[PDB]
Amino acid sequence: GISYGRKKRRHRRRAHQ
RNA sequence: GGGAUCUGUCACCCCAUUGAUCGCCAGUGGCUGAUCUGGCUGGCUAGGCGGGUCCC
Repeated sequence: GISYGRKKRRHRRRAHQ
């Protein structure tokens, strides 16, 4: 029906770790 | 071999596409599926692997 996430269109951000 | 730190690599969450590009649909809303940037002053005693350093 509806996704749990509010938007969930961008993620991944830890290249520098 | 273990622990800590850094880097690289592999995933997740939130916000911005009235930030840019591609694809589908449509008169402008939705979809991250890919890449980049900003917020790590955000969550790594939240995870795995490799290398360097230090310690044992």
